[PDB]
Amino acid sequence: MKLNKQNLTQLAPEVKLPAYTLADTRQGIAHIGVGGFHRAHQAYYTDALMNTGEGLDWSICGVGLRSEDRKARDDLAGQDYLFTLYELGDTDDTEVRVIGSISDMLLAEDSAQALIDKLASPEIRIVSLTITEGGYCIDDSNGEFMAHLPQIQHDLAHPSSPKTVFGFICAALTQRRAAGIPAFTVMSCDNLPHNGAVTRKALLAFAALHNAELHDWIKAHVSFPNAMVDRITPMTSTAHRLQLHDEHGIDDAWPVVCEPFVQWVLEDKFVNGRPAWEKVGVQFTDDVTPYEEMKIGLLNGSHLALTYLGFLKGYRFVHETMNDPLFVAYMRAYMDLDVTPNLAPVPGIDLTDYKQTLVDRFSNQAIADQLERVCSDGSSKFPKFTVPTINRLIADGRETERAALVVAAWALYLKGVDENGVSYTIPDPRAEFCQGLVSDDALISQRLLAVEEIFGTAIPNSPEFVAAFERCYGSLRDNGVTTTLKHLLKKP
Ligand SMILES: NC(=O)c1ccc[n+]([C@@H]2O[C@H](COP(=O)([O-])OP(=O)(O)OC[C@H]3O[C@@H](n4cnc5c(N)ncnc54)[C@H](O)[C@@H]3O)[C@@H](O)[C@H]2O)c1
Ligand SMILES: OC[C@@H](O)[C@@H](O)[C@H](O)[C@H](O)CO
Repeated sequence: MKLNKQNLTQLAPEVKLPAYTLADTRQGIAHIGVGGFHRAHQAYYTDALMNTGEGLDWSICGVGLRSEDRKARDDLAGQDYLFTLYELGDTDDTEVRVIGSISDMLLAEDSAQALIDKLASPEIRIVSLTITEGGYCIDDSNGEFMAHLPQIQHDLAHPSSPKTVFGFICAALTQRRAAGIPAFTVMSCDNLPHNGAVTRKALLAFAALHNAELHDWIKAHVSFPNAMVDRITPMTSTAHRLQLHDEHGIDDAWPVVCEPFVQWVLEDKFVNGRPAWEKVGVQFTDDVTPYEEMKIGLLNGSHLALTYLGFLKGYRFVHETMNDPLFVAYMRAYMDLDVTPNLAPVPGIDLTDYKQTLVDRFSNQAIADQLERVCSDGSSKFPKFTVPTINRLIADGRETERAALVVAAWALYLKGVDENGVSYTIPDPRAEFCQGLVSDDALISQRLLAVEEIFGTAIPNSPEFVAAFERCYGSLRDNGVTTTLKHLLKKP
């Protein structure tokens, strides 16, 4: 049965449906970057709220800034913007549900002015973001905005025909301001420590490139709440689409698969209101930092620790790494010895229990999360997920070898051949550049570790870290992943 408004009431009985009248909803959120995570997290909670009969004026208008986004728009439009959220997990606590909280989706390429007009509409009160970990154009080492990027210079030169996220937000804010319409909140839903502060730094820096007056008005009228967001969401696959049809009878052109667990912790800093998400499990706090350091350092950090070694070993799913005891032991040693000592207490959460739940969640066999997905964009992920932990170990004079192995694994992985002799390409926005850094084994540590916007300055200047990196890399190249882990694990 094709999913659409006509067949909504004709689906299998186990399929959960929106409880609200789809036609009564109105838009309040414009979301930039309509991918799997947005649909399985923000759209999911917004749909849940609407099912309680509240927040019907907070429907989401998706926004696609890239040509690849046309396919999402077409697929959703062909189903009256409905899509299936398909939970997969090793227990029965999984549900299949049709989500109705996204009511439209605009593509910048169809008309920049139509998109600016949507973003400047008074009913749109929050502009949310999933533009990836490296989408903010802020150098972690020195905190500066990359003003010299081509697309950034283009937007400064043609402010009414922007291409970038900051260009569209600025154009919309100036148009609202000219019409006497209040600003919206900009709500980052990407995985970065202090993601709201980063969003603010970037937008303000870009605004200052226009003038101080605009930079100052945005600083005083727009809020940028920080948040921790969590829900494992694999890439779309034909197998999952066929499984949804086989098991629940729905023909969905683009369902979103995700794990049952979901979490959202947010600072309540909204200038123009927000849905009452707290009624459906979203947690507001006065300080999200402990939550963000906990989740990014342990979950996202462990994902990088497993993914490159896993890919080299020939594994292709996260659960496969979890079926290898050496990988589980390595992950636990990384979490227990390297990350945990750096964490401040997190209200309402026991870290020992939490670490165990990460092992359980990564061990989900039914979800089939692709190592290609977790591996992707390491150039942007390392400074967010792993380097902060390494810097602390270096400053403390603590053992860096487990953390260095993650970087050594990435370096060998960049050569593009796994242990089964299979050649693969690198899904990274800076693939060519990174691959060139590892072309000469004799110069790898000197060249790879010297990229400041990825590794910072403590790493290349630490003889202890450099030594750990070099021996890990040599060991992986010569003895392979398994033996390297065996040796590392028999280490106090
Ligand atoms: N996938 C997960 O399990 C998960 C979990 C937590 C947080 N996230 C966060 O959300 C992001 C998206 O993951 P996903 O699963 O939706 O991925 P996806 O590949 O399904 O979609 C990524 C979306 O971001 C857009 N995008 C990419 N670069 C952009 C840029 N520079 N400017 C504007 N839009 C851009 C894409 O066009 C697309 O809309 C992550 O990068 C991360 O920060 C993902
Ligand atoms: O909530 C878990 C997500 O942050 C995680 O699946 C990331 O998308 C992953 O670590 C990216 O490599």
